[PDB]
Amino acid sequence: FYRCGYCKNESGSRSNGMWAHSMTVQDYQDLIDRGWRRSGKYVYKPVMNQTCCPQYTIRCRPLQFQPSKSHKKVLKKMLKFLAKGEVPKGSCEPPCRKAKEIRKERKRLKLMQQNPAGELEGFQALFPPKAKSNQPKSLEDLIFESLPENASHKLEVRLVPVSFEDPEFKSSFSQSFSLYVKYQVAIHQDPPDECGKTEFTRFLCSSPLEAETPPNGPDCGYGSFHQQYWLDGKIIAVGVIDILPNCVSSVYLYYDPDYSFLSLGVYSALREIAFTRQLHEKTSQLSYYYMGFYIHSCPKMKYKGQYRPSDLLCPETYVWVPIEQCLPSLEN
Amino acid sequence: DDIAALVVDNGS
RNA sequence: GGCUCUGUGGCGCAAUGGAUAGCGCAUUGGACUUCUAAUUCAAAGGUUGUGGGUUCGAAUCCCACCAGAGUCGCCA
Ligand SMILES: [Zn+2]
Repeated sequence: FYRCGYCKNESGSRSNGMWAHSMTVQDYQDLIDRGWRRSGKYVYKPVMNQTCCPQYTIRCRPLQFQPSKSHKKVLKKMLKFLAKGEVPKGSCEPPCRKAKEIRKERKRLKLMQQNPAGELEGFQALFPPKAKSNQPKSLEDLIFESLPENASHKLEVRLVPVSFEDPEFKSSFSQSFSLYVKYQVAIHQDPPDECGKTEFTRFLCSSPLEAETPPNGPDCGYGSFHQQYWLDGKIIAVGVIDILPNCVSSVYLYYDPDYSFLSLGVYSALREIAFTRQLHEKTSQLSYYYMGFYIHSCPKMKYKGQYRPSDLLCPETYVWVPIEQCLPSLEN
Repeated sequence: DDIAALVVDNGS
């Protein structure tokens, strides 16, 4: 039985592991959707009612997401950091009024300052096009940045021709190895002496992947790639998803402790969702965003679910009910 | 997410 | 993660004091060699950002965003 760093208790329960050497969209989607829970490079059948830590899975859709103040704050932080640069070093630690006037004359003055003037906007001559308003716009325009009259910068999201013969993959192997071993050591010591050829191969290179055969006349790229970040002379690579043309599922990846205060890991999910929206808007039917795993006894799950509203489903149902109905019973 | 099994585990 | 302080239009924000409100540089008016002491003053603007609230008015109070700076924090 694995460790439960939580409420102290004697917990007995196992999600029996398994794995089949046959990759298909139906097989994997069923093995992740019907009822399942896994932690590792394996598919585990969960039989879990013995614990002190509730668990649940949540899936959302992109139809209801809009930016908030926190999203604006993180976006501004990232933009300003990337643009203006920063090299910090942290350390530990006269006329008078009348009573009747005050009320009535001032209220009427406000009313007759609002009313007597020509001030009105008039215009009457799928729909995510819009530019006519004195209103802030969405995040789509801000996904791509603008640079001043200088040449020192780099922003790009380049596709990966996935085939294990390249120099970049070899360097990325060592970079990810060092990053994740350091992260593991920092968060909680874990014996790193197991790092061998087979161990690292199964840790990073191995993954359930298959090719996509398009039955159309395509002018586009099919997304099974990696996402990179741009920094000083050492490039990062953090992104893992394989997309047959019905699938949206991304697996978590590790970060250096610096990312705790300089990165945008949470915003990475929003960026990838925006990329999927951009690649799907052209001609396709896709409303898929499935990533949920929570051990929730805290006020964090409300922030996590802020991505809601979204449709819910338990494994006895045939009607798509909005999360509002399920909000109280389980969430509260 | 929050889980202690993921951080400490003899598997990959 | 929330909230603290700032809210004219290009710049400066002066007006504010428990019965509290708008201005200095381009500018339509005097003249041609010469001009930011070739003057000098008389000039184009307005729900002091909105959908609304409460002590009488808020400027001073508040929910949400639009503009800006921010300690300590986090499950990435
Ligand atoms: Zn526990």
